[PDB]
Amino acid sequence: SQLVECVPNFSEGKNQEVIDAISRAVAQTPGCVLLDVDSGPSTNRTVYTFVGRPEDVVEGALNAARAAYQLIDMSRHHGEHPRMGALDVCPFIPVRGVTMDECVRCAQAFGQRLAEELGVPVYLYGEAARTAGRQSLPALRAGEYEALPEKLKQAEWAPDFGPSAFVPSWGATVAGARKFLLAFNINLLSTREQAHRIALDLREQGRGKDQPGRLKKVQAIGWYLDEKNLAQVSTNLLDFEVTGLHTVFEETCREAQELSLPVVGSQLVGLVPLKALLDAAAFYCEKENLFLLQDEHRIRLVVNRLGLDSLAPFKPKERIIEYLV
Amino acid sequence: SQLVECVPNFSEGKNQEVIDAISRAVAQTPGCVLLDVDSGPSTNRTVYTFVGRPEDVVEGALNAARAAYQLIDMSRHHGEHPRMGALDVCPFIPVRGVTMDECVRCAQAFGQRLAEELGVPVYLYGEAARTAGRQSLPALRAGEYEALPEKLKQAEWAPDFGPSAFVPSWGATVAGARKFLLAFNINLLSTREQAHRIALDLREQGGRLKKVQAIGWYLDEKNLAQVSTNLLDFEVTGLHTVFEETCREAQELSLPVVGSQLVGLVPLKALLDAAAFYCEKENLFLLQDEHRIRLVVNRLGLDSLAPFKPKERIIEYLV
Ligand SMILES: Nc1nc(=O)c2c([nH]1)NC[C@@H](CNc1ccc(C(=O)N[C@@H](CCC(=O)O)C(=O)O)cc1)N2C=O
Ligand SMILES: Nc1nc(=O)c2c([nH]1)NC[C@@H](CNc1ccc(C(=O)N[C@@H](CCC(=O)O)C(=O)O)cc1)N2C=O
Repeated sequence: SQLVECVPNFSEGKNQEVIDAISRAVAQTPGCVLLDVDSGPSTNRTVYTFVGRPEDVVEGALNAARAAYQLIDMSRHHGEHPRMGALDVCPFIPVRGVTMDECVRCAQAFGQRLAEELGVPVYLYGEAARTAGRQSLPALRAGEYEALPEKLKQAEWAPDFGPSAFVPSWGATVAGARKFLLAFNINLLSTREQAHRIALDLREQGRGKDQPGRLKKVQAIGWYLDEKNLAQVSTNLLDFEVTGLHTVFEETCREAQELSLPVVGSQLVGLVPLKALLDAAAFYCEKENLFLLQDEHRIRLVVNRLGLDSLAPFKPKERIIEYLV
Repeated sequence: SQLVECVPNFSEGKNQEVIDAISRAVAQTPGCVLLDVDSGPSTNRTVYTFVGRPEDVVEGALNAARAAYQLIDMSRHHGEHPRMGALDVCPFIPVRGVTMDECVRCAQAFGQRLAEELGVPVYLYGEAARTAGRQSLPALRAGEYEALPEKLKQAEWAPDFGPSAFVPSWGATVAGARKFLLAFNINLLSTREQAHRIALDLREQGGRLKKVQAIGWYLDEKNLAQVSTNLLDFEVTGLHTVFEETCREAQELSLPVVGSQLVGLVPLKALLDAAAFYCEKENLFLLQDEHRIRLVVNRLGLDSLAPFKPKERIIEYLV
């Protein structure tokens, strides 16, 4: 039984009617099981996480996109999270009995069909990228929605699928394939400027080719959320096996400490693979010379050390993918 | 108007119908406003926190006791928290426009009416104690429900109010007056014995912490142990100190602390004092009270077992 995870992000995190309509589009698609919907009002973005056979998740992603096309007007969208499209990024991840190559095929099929139906520009990223410059989502997203009109007039920005036209209500969509990614935000009582400084010091790309960051396979930016009245170092762990949750958290804490800024827990966006939490547990057990044999205790430990309950209760059975599937 | 806080503990933490019946008894009493109900299945105990005018809270506590008398059978009760009565302890605390002396009078009034109306033995503790030996609840509760039959036969244990008879379904009740007390539990991934050993080294009665009582137990529903403490005077020994000391003792045994839990309500200053501790330790500067509270909730891990909502847990935010 082949299983692929699809984690599309949409530029709407305030209007519950719109959020729910997109949820129904996914959940009502044959073969698709919606596992999570995580929306934020200040970030003004929602990530949907669902699974199913390769061909089924492609159909689910398209049904979601079609609903979004009617309900989201990018010309009026603003939020803390970077974005350039109503359906900003649509990734396909291999979960079981599926190769990364097939997921790339799913991304290509999805992208082609999305572009054809809506007449919008679509870019391929990650393992589906046609060129090294399009591998990175932040690179493709540079300048955001506001920069599209100018970018679309340049040959180098010719989309992988669709016309090089600026469609006000939609913008541009990025589609691709990749391994599991962890969207992890670290809370700090600081200014957005201080949080961003830390983000730039830690993210692999740093401040530029001549100014690399400290952590490999980590993307990050800093912001402030009116909703929670606090700043966050928002990160993406592209390969937790290379750089895990504990490492990103501990390094952020260190940098914050150097500036006399306090870290106050964290927030996982969407779902997380069990191993990412167990890897972190192993780290703290070694650092603290602990001895635990139960996974529930390992998880309880990590949840407390990273402060994953800070903004809302962290329920393992609802957040760990292996516990949901 | 005058305001007194009453925080009675009842020996029932599993049967929701019984817990709710007692909540209704309090909430339906004129002048009483129920602010919190905290029930635990392992401790098999529920703490009710309510406020109202002096006489009103006495009536509320009595209505709660009458409901409990018909719904709780102590001959079948067992739990992690020490206990000797269906309504185990009933404290009265001054909140607004009331002196400790008046609260002592409320404790005495409640104690006598309870004893004579239900026909049960009642002891006075805290500021209402009739003798120095009864100021301490742990001393009066020594031996628990199981020791009552024998204790009641001794002149030394004659109740302050009521008959000296052993009432199987009820046991005995302790009533008194005191300043705000903080019920604070620290979570440990350890055995019950290890948690209790730490409790013994930390409690003043031994210990290292002045004005702190402590015992160790296990929460089967959460699969973790807790060093359960009572901060009798947070101005002397605060939340930060109790937490940090427990952490230190646990580290000595390679046992990890995983947050904590406050039972009931807490005065704003107790949280702000703790915030100041971490700000000193970490060289921080935080202008906002919201941030100072957020800092302590994270440092102490107060959201470990359930969300800690300041507006629903801080006295000054509820008054
Ligand atoms: N109450 C609340 N407030 C928030 O601000 C908030 C939450 N909830 N929920 C989750 C999230 C809002 N939603 C999202 C959705 C996705 C990403 C995200 O990082 N997506 C990556 C995906 C990369 C990929 O798939 O390759 C991105 O870079 O686009 C950020 C925020 N969030 C707080 O963030
Ligand atoms: N699900 C859950 N599980 C729990 O075990 C838990 C909660 N919730 N809530 C309630 C509480 C269990 N009950 C209690 C009851 C009282 C004290 C307590 O320290 N009371 C003092 C009062 C002193 C006085 O008023 O003078 C006492 O010594 O009687 C501790 C835990 N608790 C927590 O793990």
